[PDB]
Amino acid sequence: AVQQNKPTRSKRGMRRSHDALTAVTSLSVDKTSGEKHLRHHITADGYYRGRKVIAK
Amino acid sequence: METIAKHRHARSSAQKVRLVADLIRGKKVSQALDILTYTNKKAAVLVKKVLESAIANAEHNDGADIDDLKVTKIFVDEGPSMKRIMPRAKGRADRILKRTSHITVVVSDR
Amino acid sequence: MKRTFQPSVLKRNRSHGFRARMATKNGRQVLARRRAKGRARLTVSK
RNA sequence: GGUUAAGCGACUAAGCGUACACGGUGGAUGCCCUGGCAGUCAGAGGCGAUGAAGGACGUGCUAAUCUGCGAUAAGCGUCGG
RNA sequence: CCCGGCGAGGGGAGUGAAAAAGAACCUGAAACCGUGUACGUACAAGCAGUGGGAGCACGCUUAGGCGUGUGACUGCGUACC
RNA sequence: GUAACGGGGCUAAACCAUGCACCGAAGCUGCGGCAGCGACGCUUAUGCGUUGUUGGGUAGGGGAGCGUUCUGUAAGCCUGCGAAGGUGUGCUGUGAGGCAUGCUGGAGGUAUCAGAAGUGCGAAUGCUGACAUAAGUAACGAUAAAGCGGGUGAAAAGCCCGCUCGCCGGAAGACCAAGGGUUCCUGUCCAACGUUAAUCGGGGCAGGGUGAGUCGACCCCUAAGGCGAGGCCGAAAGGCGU
RNA sequence: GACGACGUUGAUAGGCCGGGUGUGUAAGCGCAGCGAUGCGUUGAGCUAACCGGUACUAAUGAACCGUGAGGCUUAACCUU
Repeated sequence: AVQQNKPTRSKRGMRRSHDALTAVTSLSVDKTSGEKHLRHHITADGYYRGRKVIAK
Repeated sequence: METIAKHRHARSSAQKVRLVADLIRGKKVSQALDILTYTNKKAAVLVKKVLESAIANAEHNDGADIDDLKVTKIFVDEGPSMKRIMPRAKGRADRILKRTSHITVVVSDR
Repeated sequence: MKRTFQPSVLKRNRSHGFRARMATKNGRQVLARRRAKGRARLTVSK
């Protein structure tokens, strides 16, 4: 139920070798507005594939 | 030239912040801002403000060029902890530690 | 669950009040001890 | 120089270890004493119904606490410095 | 004066012998947690050291075949009270 | 799980007899060094020429030393041309240690020979403070339930407004005593507090709010019981009671 | 996590169209009856995950990672 010995700081680091985050590879650019956005997502101004979807 | 920005006594554990800090070490400031903008972490908001402050300091206090800036050094240090009490069952009491951290960002044109 | 402390102002003063302590020789000695120690609140009067 | 075969063989570090450099956390050490401790030589050995010891509430150009004071309320008269 | 939410927290300027004395403030040790550099480590089994010892990096040096850090491989080796 | 040579293996690398080599310990020898105890040269206020011999060690006995704080020597000596303390490096002694010096620090330190002790820490499920581990793991407190539009804002699943949905309804509605004591209303703020965010709050700060001849208390009367002038009783304190 | 299919030169998912299956004669209207009900229109209406089809909606042009002929020695071969 509980440990018999204190784990070392090296073992702690090994367990955390899979905790690193992954950054986004790249961002898409809209044809008309020309701002960066997540792929398959609308832009901040309210654009998607140069169609000007609802902004409000 | 090297410019420094700091955020001391930030309400976040050092371990959590270090996850976001490792994503922008050695990257260009323009690319670093993009990475932080699309990271769903609370520490990302804190780090982004410090990075922006460092860029402003170089532009104003040193007359540097934004396009030439780059994140050369970034590290997070543990700060003072706040002690609290959390009641448990059968009259037992436990100690709660609210951890803080210091965030340092260095931007240079080299 | 009913607990041991059930407050009641009237019973508090009649049991540990200033006049209750002054009505007996032993009670008066309690005040003398607390006066010597320097207690800011001699009794539970208020 | 080319082809094939056989034998041999560096450059990787997701992480970790040791050494050094530079930091964070933390408040040890050194230095410091308007606080304590133990005595010596002299004082005074009692206060109170002319209201005591100890308290409550008030009192300032004054919101709070401390000190002083008591509706004459951080003070009044008189004699000296 | 500048970034920021007329924030928090910082970077300049100025004061001072000193701001790495900035009010979380003299000196600022250890446990503990980080960034950078050199070397070792992903076919090898156990109190983690000790004796032997290659290679690599660096500082010297009239190359003087030395010093410092690291430690592939190998003999022996089951903490303290 | 081979498991009755340690193993590989061996027809000698097994056994018996004889002989000659070699390996093998901190044992013995060789070279350098230190110390104890003996006798010798009457050496000397003793070290040697020498000279032999000894030196594992618990309980325990004997002998000799290191360092720390304080007092005298000291109205001396060192020190802002940088003291104590902190952190490295080099040298040095048989050991506890000592000396010099770079950086940090910014005002005290102290020879020699004597004197006095709150004089040396790894352990006592020792005491106090600080910081690790498990671990970014368990958990976030009744399974009555939420969905969308607009507003405010640096930021809205949680705040405000609106339309639906769901739950209690002999309560999860309304009014009081006891108890608490400003939690009440308005403006303003978001560090800490709220088990998340927060513009919101029983949170921070400032101002405002409690109006009685008839309600309650006080007041008049007494129950259980308490106290009790004299009194009765008891070493004192004190007990009972008109 | 992984593994398989597909991304407009497209049937991957939803919707839509047809069918099947399940339930068992919808609503409205008309007729009979004082009425509850019954009968006709009618095996009607509705129908999840299934079968066969269909680009109506969503699967965007890009960007990113991964390179540029691949060590030494020896023998046999090219030039048995």
